[PDB]
Amino acid sequence: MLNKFKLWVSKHTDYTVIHNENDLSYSIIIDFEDDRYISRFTVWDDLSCMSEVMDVDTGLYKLNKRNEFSTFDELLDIFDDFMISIK
Amino acid sequence: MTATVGRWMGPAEYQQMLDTGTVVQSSTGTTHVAYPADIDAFGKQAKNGAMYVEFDVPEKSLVPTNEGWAKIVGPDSIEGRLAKRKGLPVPEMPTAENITVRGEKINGEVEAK
Ligand SMILES: NC(=O)c1ccc[n+]([C@@H]2O[C@H](COP(=O)([O-])OP(=O)(O)OC[C@H]3O[C@@H](n4cnc5c(N)ncnc54)[C@H](O)[C@@H]3O)[C@@H](O)[C@H]2O)c1
Ligand SMILES: [Zn+2]
Repeated sequence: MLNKFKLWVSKHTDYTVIHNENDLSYSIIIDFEDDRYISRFTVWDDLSCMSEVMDVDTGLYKLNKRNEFSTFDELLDIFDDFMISIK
Repeated sequence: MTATVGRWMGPAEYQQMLDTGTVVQSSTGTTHVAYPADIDAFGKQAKNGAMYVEFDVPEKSLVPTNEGWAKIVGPDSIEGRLAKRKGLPVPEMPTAENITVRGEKINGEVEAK
């Protein structure tokens, strides 16, 4: 999943992808931060992902969801929610 | 004010955790753990060679869920990045007491060690 996601993000987006390589796991994280939101999208090679969007003013999460998927289409629809959640 | 958690981790993380007696921060920025500690909760997706380690952390360093897992609040967690921005004390990775290996992932199945 990770490699086609990397390519999708590179093609449709300006967000910077960070790759984490560990002995047992590959993962991708996308950190974004601006005036109103501190946010991160994490996706793992085990077909799961995490969507975090914290509202700076209130200090409460706007989006805080862990998702297990099984399809690249499912991943994109989840990431779409995360994207829409910022701007 | 202590709580028992479980985490499937690789040899390198376990070694670091044991050498420092401190929870290792995931390279994702947030270390996830099972709460309550459960060997089967996240064993299915744990890779071969992983070890299921149970340890005790302070309750104040956990953010639990209704789905059997919890976040450990470290410097690079979302809560940690908020604290930095607001000018509040940035939370460090908590201590890990009573570190015990309770399982291993071998040949695609959850072994109990
Ligand atoms: N690991 C668990 O037992 C656990 C607990 C509850 C939920 N989950 C869920 O499982 C999925 C994957 O989580 P995860 O914990 O496997 O991801 P992770 O990225 O935190 O860890 C993946 C692998 O990388 C290793 N690793 C990560 N950071 C490291 C570092 N700094 N130094 C050394 N080794 C390091 C870990 O030991 C593990 O083998 C997520 O959806 C998560 O919510 C995991
Ligand atoms: Zn397209």
